[PDB]
Amino acid sequence: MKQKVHSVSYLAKAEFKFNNGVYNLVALPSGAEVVKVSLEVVGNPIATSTTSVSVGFEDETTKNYFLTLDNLAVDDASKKHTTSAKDYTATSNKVVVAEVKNANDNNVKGVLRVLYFLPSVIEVEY
Amino acid sequence: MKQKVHSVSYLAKAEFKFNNGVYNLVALPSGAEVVKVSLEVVGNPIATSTTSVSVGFEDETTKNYFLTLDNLAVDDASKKHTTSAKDYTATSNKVVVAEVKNANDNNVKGVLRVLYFLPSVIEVEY
Amino acid sequence: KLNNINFNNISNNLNLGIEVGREIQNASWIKSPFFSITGTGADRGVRLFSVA
Amino acid sequence: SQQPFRPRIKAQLSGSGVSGNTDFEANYDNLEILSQTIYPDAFGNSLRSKIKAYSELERIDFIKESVDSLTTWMNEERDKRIVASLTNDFTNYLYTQTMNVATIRKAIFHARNGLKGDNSKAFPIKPIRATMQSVGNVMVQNTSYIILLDSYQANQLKADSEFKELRKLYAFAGEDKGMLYSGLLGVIDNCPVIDAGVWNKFNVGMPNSSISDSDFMRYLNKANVSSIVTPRQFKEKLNQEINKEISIGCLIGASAVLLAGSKETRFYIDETVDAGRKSLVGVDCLLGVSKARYQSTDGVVTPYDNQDYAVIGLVSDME
Amino acid sequence: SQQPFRPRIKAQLSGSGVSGNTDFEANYDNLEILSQTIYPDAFGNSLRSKIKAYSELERIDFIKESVDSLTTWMNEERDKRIVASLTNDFTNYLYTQTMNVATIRKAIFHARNGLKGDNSKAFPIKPIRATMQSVGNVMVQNTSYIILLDSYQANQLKADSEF
Amino acid sequence: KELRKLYAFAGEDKGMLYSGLLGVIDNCPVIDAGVWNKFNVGMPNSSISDSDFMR
Repeated sequence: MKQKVHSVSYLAKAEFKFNNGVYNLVALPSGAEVVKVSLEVVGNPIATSTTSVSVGFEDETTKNYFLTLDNLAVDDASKKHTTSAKDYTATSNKVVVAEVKNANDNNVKGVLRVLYFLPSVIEVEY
Repeated sequence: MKQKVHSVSYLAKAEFKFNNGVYNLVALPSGAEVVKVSLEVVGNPIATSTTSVSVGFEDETTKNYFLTLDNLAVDDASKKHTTSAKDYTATSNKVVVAEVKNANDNNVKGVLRVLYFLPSVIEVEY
Repeated sequence: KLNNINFNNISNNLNLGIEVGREIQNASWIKSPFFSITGTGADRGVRLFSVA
Repeated sequence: SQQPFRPRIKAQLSGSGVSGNTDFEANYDNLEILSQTIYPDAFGNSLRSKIKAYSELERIDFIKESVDSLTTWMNEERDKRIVASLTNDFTNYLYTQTMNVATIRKAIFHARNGLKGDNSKAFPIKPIRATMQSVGNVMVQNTSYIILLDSYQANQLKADSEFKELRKLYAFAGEDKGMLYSGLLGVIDNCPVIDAGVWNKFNVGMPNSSISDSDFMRYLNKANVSSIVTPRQFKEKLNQEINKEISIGCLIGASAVLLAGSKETRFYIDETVDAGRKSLVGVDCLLGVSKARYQSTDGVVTPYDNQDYAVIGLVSDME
Repeated sequence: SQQPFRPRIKAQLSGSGVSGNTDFEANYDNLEILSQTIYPDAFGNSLRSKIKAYSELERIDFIKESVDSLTTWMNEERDKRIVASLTNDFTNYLYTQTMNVATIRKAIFHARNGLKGDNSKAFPIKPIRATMQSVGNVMVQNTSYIILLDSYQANQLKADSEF
Repeated sequence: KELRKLYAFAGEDKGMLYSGLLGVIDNCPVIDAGVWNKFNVGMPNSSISDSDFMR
């Protein structure tokens, strides 16, 4: 049983304080295997605070490839943490960003954790 | 506070062309801890499609231990990616396969990613 | 079909050149208990007659 | 330059020949040549130590102990490969419910003449030794094979009435002085009979149908073999003729197993793990193991075609 | 300085290892050390005498006789410690209706091959002696254990036809 | 068997059971000649076809 697998993995954490704009959070090399993207809301979002964040890439027009969080105060529990359902293979050097708009809150913050494997492979025989 | 942990981790990635039959995708050693099994369908499955995919083991009759995936043309968002809800310790050498049937689609592909840890353990002190 | 499991044992490795055994060994070893019976003297069980 | 090795044997002629005046071309004979190819295999094991302070605390000399342990593991892997290749898909074998000297004799002369369990005509098996001795005034040749029994089979042979008869005879004669005393089996018909042990997770022995398919199969090269009949599958095959596990031994003649390459092992000592605190000790080996089983080079059917060259199986109920 | 003692054995390696190009770290083996701790125990006995007048009356040298009988007692009690610890909680044993050489041979075979009475697996018990001996030209390793039977089992063995 | 026992008491036909041979019976050596097969010579048996023998 031969195969070729990636043996090197990096976790990249970045935080952003939920103002308005985009934030260059994570740097992916060409060939990186994004196996997990997660966003955690640290803070107490105000009731009726209609701020909206979306995690994706900077080179795409709509920066919501990975995640989209709206209505941060309705089901706060399910809204504290959200994991992206997509896995990604970076064909070029990518920059994972977050675009957050309608920001009408204070002390609310986001932590993005991106676990990705490196382009290198090794041959494993079992 | 001593413990024994797994320090070595691999990601296996394999493509299959969504024809009919089964594909020998991922080679698991014995004692390997499978922490993530994810399937991404790259392509545009046409409407009125019966293509059904199932990721599991070859040694079992029904090949749907990890993932099942039907109706590829219903809400292209929750069928594009699907991660397994199951972890697994490999009692022996295993072959993660995918079985596809009722394939009535063209240029549809599947990328399977299996993140698993090796059976090695080291002692850690915290 | 890009990174699948190839079950190709080392016989399918195009870096190896086969080496053939230096000698063909013979699959024949048996001797029979008849070379010792045979002889020319009249006492032999299988007597050879010299006939020019 | 441990490349895949190809040894070749020359079959012997079995043709009718040509009679009084008929021409040679009316019946040519075939010079059938057969070959096997032995591909190498790479396998090894490692031991990672603890921090230096912890090894001198627990008073474990990790290099010494790891080298010893890995040497032992390596020797056992080598012998387990030899025995697994030696014991899959017997082409020639005898099954008896309990090992006895009658079956050992049956096997020895099946090998001396060339026969199969169905009283067929295979090919004479070359012995480990073959000498010219003199019965009275007639020069015969007597052969010496090697019989490797399982320990259940050696225990069955010890409780065999004719084996006790033969030990009594040897005692009155006085040759195998010290076998019945030392619990050994001794020589039966010029052939040393050896208890070769029981196959367990720690060391090598003759297998039995109690071993798992994967556990047995991980010791076959799979490039050096054509088919694979594990002891459990062999038991299922013998079952088609009740629920008794079988036990396997072997009559072997000269060159029943072929080792190509270098059976020497290599040690990799890395005293540079964790900046020099911890340590890694690995042991590796590249070796081709194959049961001697030659294939027809061109195309011809032959007694030697897909047949174990010097191995008769000896199957008994392990009890 | 007879403190509680702790001896240790090095277990034998098992585990698949790596094959082909797989690197060692994909299957590390475990160098497993097992230990035991033996704690000492104090035990003893005593004999008291009658009045000096009665000892000389019955011409009993009390110190001498008491010492030799207490010595015999101490011997028997140390041996009974040994036997009780040896016979407590058999993890691996064979039962038979009558002691015969078949069962003794089965026990030697089981000890040398690491088998249990149900043919389950164990480790090969190390012998009192092990030797390399030539049979024909094959070097075999023969092992000598020690079988300790009681009087009744020794009788049952002497009444054995194979014996 | 009992004749080999007698020979061992007398110590005459030494080796003809440790070597698998048959030795001498009444001054005449007994000999395993082999089995007749398509490869070499042995004593024949009824299994041989008439034609193969008559050749």
